[PDB]
Order: sequence, then structure tokens, then C-alpha cells
Amino acid sequence: EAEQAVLGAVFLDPAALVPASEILIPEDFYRAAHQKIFHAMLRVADRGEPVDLVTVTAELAASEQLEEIGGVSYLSELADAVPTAANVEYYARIVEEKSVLRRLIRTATSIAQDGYTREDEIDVLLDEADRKIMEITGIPTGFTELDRMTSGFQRSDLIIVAARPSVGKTAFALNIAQNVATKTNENVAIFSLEMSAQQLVMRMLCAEGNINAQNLRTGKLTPEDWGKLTMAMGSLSNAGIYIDDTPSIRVSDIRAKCRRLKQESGLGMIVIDYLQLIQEVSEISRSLKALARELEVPVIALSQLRPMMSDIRESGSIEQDADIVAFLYEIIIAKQRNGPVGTVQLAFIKEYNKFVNL
Amino acid sequence: EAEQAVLGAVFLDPAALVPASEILIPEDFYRAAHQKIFHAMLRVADRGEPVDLVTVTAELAASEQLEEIGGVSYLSELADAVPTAANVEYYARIVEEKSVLRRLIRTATSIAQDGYTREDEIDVLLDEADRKIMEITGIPTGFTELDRMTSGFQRSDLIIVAARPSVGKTAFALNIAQNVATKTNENVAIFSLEMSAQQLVMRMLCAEGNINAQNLRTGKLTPEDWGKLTMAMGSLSNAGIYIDDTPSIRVSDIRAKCRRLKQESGLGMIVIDYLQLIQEVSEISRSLKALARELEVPVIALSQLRPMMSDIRESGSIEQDADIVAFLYEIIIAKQRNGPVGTVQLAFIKEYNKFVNL
Amino acid sequence: LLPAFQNAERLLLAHMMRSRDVALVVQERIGGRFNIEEHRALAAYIYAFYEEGHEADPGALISRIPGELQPLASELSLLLIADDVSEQELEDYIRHVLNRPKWLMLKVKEQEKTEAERRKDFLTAARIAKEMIEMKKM
Repeated sequence: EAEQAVLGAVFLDPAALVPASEILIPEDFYRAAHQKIFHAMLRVADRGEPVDLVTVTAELAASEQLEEIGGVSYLSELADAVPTAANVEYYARIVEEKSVLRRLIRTATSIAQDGYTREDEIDVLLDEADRKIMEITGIPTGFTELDRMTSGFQRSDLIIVAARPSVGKTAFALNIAQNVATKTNENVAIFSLEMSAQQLVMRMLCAEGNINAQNLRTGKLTPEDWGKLTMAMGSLSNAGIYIDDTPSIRVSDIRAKCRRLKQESGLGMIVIDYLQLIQEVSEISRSLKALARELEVPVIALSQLRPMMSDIRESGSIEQDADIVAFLYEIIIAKQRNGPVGTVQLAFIKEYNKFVNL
Repeated sequence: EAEQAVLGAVFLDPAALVPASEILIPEDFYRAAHQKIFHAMLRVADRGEPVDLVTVTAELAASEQLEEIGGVSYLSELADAVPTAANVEYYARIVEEKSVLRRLIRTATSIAQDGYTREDEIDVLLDEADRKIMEITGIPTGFTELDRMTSGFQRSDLIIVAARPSVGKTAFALNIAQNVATKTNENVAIFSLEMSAQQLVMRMLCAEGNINAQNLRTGKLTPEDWGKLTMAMGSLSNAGIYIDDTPSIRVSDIRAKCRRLKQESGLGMIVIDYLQLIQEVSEISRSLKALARELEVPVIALSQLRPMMSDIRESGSIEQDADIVAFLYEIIIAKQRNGPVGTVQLAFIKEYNKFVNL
Repeated sequence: LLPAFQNAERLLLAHMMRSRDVALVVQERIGGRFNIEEHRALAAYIYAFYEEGHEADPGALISRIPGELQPLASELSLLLIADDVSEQELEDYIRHVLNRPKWLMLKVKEQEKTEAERRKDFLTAARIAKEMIEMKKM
């Protein structure tokens, strides 16, 4: 029906092979003919040339799939079948489902008749579904001369601050999401993947209570450094944060997680790990643009590749996706339509891990 | 049995013998009709004389195949059985392939039995049984003189103007065309295919206001060039310039965004950039031949491999999917079927990005 | 085994069973003028509903219209389309129906044309081809 009145336009045009192999290919045809009709429909106009019934009757009669398909007894029945060759679309966006009926039926009738296997190796049948069933304006940016520059964070943006090794990327997180939770009720969350989230809790408490030189990373202090404790956790608990170190993740987590963490938290920013671990690196950034557009809050995912936009490239994709790429040598925010883009580095103390603007 | 379809079109034209009598002969016809038909179909050209079934109804009734063809029924029922008139060549080829069959039978069958006959001669039998087989119109450019010595840019064209990695094909589309959309009203649907549009909007504005060479990527601009940027800012975003940058796909990104806008903006050009990493080539190159057929307007398609036809003749259809194939070495010509063979020169700078006139 | 045009005539008895301001222009276009022997009276029962003003739907109309015209108009509602209709699908069925008659104009006169075949006439009987081949070129 949705097929029993299709091929006419390819004679009436007849060069209507472009909206066919448009959203489709030669396989979306169960009926033993239409498939190798369309395969005989491609390589013919793959010259060439363009198209006409006869040129179709050629390679079918050649592959003698006119002894194997039937004959001309359909040509007149399909030349005379379409009562208007403007459906077309259509009909390739309504006959999709007709063969899309079984995209996840092949990949499901499998596992069902394949309980009769993993028993054995059990667990593993998770990742076959993952790859066969599956497929201040503003809530503040970072610095005040960086919140009179670009302006944000605003409604829906994929961000990547491609952070250097050797120099640092530790205190940048201790100065993009350290005070934004502890002032207004657009709360946050912290993704610290490869390391346990708890080693990262010697970084911002030792940078909010200014206590990291006696020292706060190894036991009993001398009867002194129990001084400026009243500023570390004394603001970082009256906000709302979920720090993280859950397995070598894909990205459909923060899709099912962020369908019940937009409804679990308060949300102002969503601080995800650097863009060079999550997997196989380029795919992650592409589906990180939409993430700022779901929970209705801009989402962050840094990087560990000069530093310019062609080093996150020697390990990724990014450009067509992320449309504001800041950096760390110098926050080379050299991307947007809003207006402001500049050359700015900041001073450092490293006895407290402190950033400085002027 | 293409013959049936091969003989009944010299009526529709009717001079559908202009290529048909510039191709084969009457022998290819097995049945004593079609031969002596085409044999007496080849006596017209002596003047001559010209083309009519009646000039053959006084020709196959004169040399009596009147009682030796298929009778009157079979004569007109040729005008009544061939539709697609633009073939002919073609078409008549499959018969020569049915005759390629004939090119082998009464050659091999001779020899196969020659072990019971020329027994005898053999060296004679050899070298013989082997030597048998030895056979303005004219959509704009900005520098008006460039829709002339070629003549557009017109409806249904795969205007390819290619070059090596980042030489001409990179920004050539940001030059000629920004005088068809910004200057005259024949709008576009663009695709950035060497970068995202964030970098393909940062390459064309360089031409206007003598800007981007100090530069903008690192810093900003000097006092008088802001009062020259404000004289270059409003001919892109404001303008009917609507690029698309979507990552690794086949071709569907065009048509998924270039069908709804057929009725809205107007569609005066469709834009295409680089080729060799959008995931062979002709199933992506013919996806633009029957597109300018359906949407109906001039189109630009910048491919990659000198560029001569020969070096892009193996990495793309190009010679066939496009008669027109200009180059970027100067805009080197190769094959034009629209205007006179006048060659041109405009000098290129390589910094501010401008092909300034002679 | 339904041919090409039979459905383009149906590109009306379903586009006006569900939208009647997509049926007023048919009065202007296909009077008609209709093709099939029972498909004229169907139109004659369509436009006459536009005057009284009641609840117009796919199946409320097809009962006016007593018997036979229901295992026919109901089977004209066991269809697979929608109500998103073009300007060049409205300029398409303009030829379709009213001109299928002109496909006929190469049949009843062929009976005459082919009867000039039986008398061995090919002098003048080989001319009606132009009043056929180059008659379909409009």
C-alpha cells in the first residue's frame, strides 16, 4: 500500500531517485523485488544518466531478475499506478516505520533467544543493547571581568575548556563552580570520573577555608591550622551538590541521569569531566551540545588534549558542535555570536590554589 | 530483447535517427523484419531526406516485407511502445550486447569443433581463430565579467570549482556568491564542509572593510577598523545567509533542511564545500544532479582530488555529474556547455582573502 | 489491479469527504466533466451538503446516500492519506480526470484508423499518426 503505489514518480520525474536514497537505501524493501529493484535503481543512475523505466528493465533483466523477479508484467502496472507524483516525500517519511518496524526487533529477538547463551559470561549482554538496541544573566560564569566580557552562563550552551597538562586544570574547577553553589539556589553537581570524587575534596575546601599549608591532606595538624575552617564547608553544605566517580561512562547516563537529576537537584550548571576519557572521544562532544538544552541549564565538559582549537582536534571533533571554546595555558575564549572574545590569563598563588582578576 | 524498445522511437522525435544512424547497423536484428527494416531504414540519409514512418511505409511495402515483418499491427505498435524519447544511444546498446553474445557464438563454435576438422592445420587454425577477436544568462559573481566568458550560473548546474587542501575550494564560495544573495535576491541553503560555520563566517568578512590580518583570532582590531567593521558587520547574520555544518553523515543533511525552504525564501542557489571525508563519491555526487532538477536553480559543488579533469576524474563523477568544472589555480576551465570559450584572469592576494580584478 | 488515473479521480472523493473548502473550487474546476458512470452522481450529492450546514465528517456525509453508495464510499474511507495538501497537488488533478477522455481519443478512432489497415491504405492512413502522436503534445 505504502509500497504498492511508490515507484511511479521514478518514471514520472523520472530522476526521482534522489529523494528515494535520500533518507533511505536499497535495503528497506522486504518484498523480494523492490530491494534489488532499488539496487538496480541506483547503479543505473550511478553513471549517468539519469532515469527511465527501460534503463531499469535493463540491469534487472541483466541480473536476469526478470526471470528471477517476474517480468514486464509490473512495469505497466507501476507506470500506471501513481495518480500524482508529488507524494514522494513522504511516504519515505511514512514508509520508514514500515521497515523500521524491525530495527529493534532483530536486536531484541536476539537477546530473548540468547538467554540461551550468556551463562557463562552473563553480564556482557548489556552492551549489545547499548550498540544494537539503543541505536550573570544568567547563572554566573567564572570571573567578574569574565562576567562583563562574554556574559553568562545563559540558557543552553555546550562548553569545552581544553585544559593543558603540566600547567594546570585543578583550580579552574575551584573557580567556576566553587562560589556559585554557595550564594544563590541554582545549585550544581561535580563530575570527577577517573579519580574518586573524594580526593578532589582536598581541593576546594582547602580553597574556600583558605587552609592548605600545614597540611590538610594527611592527618593531625599542629595546634594551629584548625583556624580558618569556618569558611571551607561552612557554605558548601547549604547549597546542593552531587560529586561523582561512577565507571568509565558513555554519555547516555547523563541523559537518563539528567532526566532524574534535573528533578533531583536544583540546577545552575552541570560540571562534567574533561572531554578526553568518556567514550572514542569525538562522539561525546557531538551529543554534549543537546545536554544544555534538556535540563534547561548550560553544561560543562573540559579537555586534556599551545593552546588553540586544533589540539582538541588531534583527539576529537568539537568545532561543529561546541560553539564557545575557552582554554588554559590563558582562557582563550575565542568563539561566539554574543560579541566579546579576549586574551586573558590570571595570577596564581598555589599555597591555596587561588585565581586573581584585575 | 531491447530491440522491441530499440526500434519504435524514430517516430517520437521523429529524427531519433540523428544518433541512431550514427551508432549501429541492421544486422544486429535477429528477425528478418528488424534487419530489412533498418536496412531500408538506412537509405533515407542520401540527401536526406528526412524522417517519417511513412517514408518507411513506402519502403517496406516497396521491397515486400509488407508480408514479411509482423503486418500493419506491428508497424504502428512501435510508436505505441516506446516512451522515454531521450535515450536512443543507449538503449540500442543492449542489442549489441545481445550481439556481443552474437560476437562470440559463431566464432567460438567454429573453433570448438575444429578438433574434428582442421586437425591437420592447427597453427593455421590457431592464429586465425584468434585474430577473429581482434576487433549574461546567468546568475552573478560580483565581478560582473565572470558570468560572461562562461555565462552563469543558471538553472540545473553542478558548478564545481575545486582546488587542493585550503587553496581555492576553501573560501571561493564566500566570494562569487556573496553577490547573488547579498547583492541580488536569489537566496541560499549553505553547508560548511571544511569547518563549522563559526570558522566559515570568520573567513568571508575578511573581504569587507579590509579586515582580519592583525588578527581577530588572537586579539581584536584597531580604532579605524571598528569604524570599518561596523561597515562590514551587517551583511552576514542579517543577510539571507543560512549555513549548515552537521558532522559525519551521507548526504541527507542537505535535503532534511532543503525541502521546507523551497516555498519560504525562494532558493536561487544551493551551496556545497569539500568532499573527501564526509561519511563512495558518486552516490554523494549524483545526490546533487537530480536535486537541481527537483529544486530548479544553479548550484555550487567544490570537490577534491591539479585540478584538471583527470586528477578529479577518479575521486568523483565530476566530468559527468557536471559538464561545468572550473578550477582554482585563476579559475581554470575544462568543459563548458553554456557559453563561449573566453578565458579570464583575476589576481589573488592570499591574506585579506580577495580575488581582486585585473 | 487498479490503474493510474482511477486513484486521481479518488484524489477528490476523499479530499472533499474531509474538507469542503477543498471542494468548492472543484465546482469551478471539475464540474463535471467527471469520468466514471457512477462518480458523477456522487459529486451531485457532495456540493448539495455545502448549503444546509451541519456536522461534516468522514462518515457523517456518506449516509445521504442510501445503500450501494456505501460499500463504495466507505471503501473510499478505508484509505491511507492526510489533510496537508499542496498548491501543485491542487494544480495536478486538473489534467488527470477530465483529460483521461483524451487517452480515449486514441482508441475509438483507431477502430477507424485500423480499419484503413485492412484496406491496405498506408498513404493517408499513415497521417492520422500526426493527428495522434503530435496531438498528445500539448
